Amino acid sequence: EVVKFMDVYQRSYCHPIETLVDIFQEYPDEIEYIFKPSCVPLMRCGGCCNDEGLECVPTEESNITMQIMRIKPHQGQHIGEMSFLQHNKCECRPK
Amino acid sequence: EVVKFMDVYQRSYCHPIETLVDIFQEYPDEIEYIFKPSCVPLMRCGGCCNDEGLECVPTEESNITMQIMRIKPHQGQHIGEMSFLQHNKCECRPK
Repeated sequence: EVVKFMDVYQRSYCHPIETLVDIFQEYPDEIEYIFKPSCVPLMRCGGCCNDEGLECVPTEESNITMQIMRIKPHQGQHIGEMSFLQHNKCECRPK
Repeated sequence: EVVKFMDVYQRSYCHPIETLVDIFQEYPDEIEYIFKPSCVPLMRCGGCCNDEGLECVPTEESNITMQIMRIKPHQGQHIGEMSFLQHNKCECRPK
């Protein structure tokens, strides 16, 4: 039941993890529409580095395409494809 | 390779997801120790709700105990057990 130190340490260290990301934060110019779902699951760098001076960031990226409902509030809605950036590799870098 | 609408929708909707959480956030009054790792993997509510005016919050929680390296700068460091809250169930609620 107690999680051992090296297990915690390896599981929390800087790496790509599935992250629920707000579409409007990825597409801030999309101001006249809302989306369903409003967030999407994306592999993104997360976790911590050995030193608080370091930052967990991507070194390899790729795209994925998802069907998202685009909604013009009270006017109409259409299911279309949208592309999102994912992170394939991360490392800890000075900030 | 296109993620289908109902797949994206079910995967992103409000639910417990592994989240890398800063220890100092969980223990904000801490002024003595720093921690390694500085973050821990915890099941936490995440994702989106049908109504954008709602937020994903826990309805059921439980503890997990992890071995953390507790460091007193210029004095020493000790592996000790620390507890963290995890979220077992979530629902969308008025923020």
